[PDB]
Amino acid sequence: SGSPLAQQIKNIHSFIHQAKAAGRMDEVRTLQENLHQLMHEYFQQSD
Amino acid sequence: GSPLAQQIKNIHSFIHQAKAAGRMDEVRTLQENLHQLMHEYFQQSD
Ligand SMILES: [Zn+2]
Ligand SMILES: [Zn+2]
Repeated sequence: SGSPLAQQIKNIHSFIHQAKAAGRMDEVRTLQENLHQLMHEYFQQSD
Repeated sequence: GSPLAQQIKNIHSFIHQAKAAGRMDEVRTLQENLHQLMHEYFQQSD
């Protein structure tokens, strides 16, 4: 089954590029933190 | 479990190993590689 967390990562990564494309660099830097946090949890071990 | 996903997972593991060993320059380099590879992997491409 698809991870909703993986989709959340894809979405925030896309959002970061979209925000950058509008010059919203302060929002970008906060979203980068969120992206890194979501990846940190996604790449933890289940077992 | 795909090869490019596993690669990112493993870099992430190595980041935490390097942090636990206080290797700041190693961490910085690994983070750079992780972010580059993340970009390519998680972008939804044509
Ligand atoms: Zn982490
Ligand atoms: Zn990117």
